[PDB]
Amino acid sequence: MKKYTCTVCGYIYNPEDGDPDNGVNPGTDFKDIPDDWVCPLCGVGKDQFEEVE
Ligand code: NI
Repeated sequence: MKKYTCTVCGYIYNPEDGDPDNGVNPGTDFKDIPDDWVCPLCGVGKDQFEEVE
């Protein structure tokens, strides 16, 4: 699974770590994160995140 970066603040979503405190368990594909989830650091939505190739 790919990392994704918040292009407003630079936060790196790492699948292998997830975001457990907001309910996204380790092992979760960015695409499967609930679409109401917001960047933990800056609060913007998935739509500002870009795949890291
Ligand atoms: Ni952010």
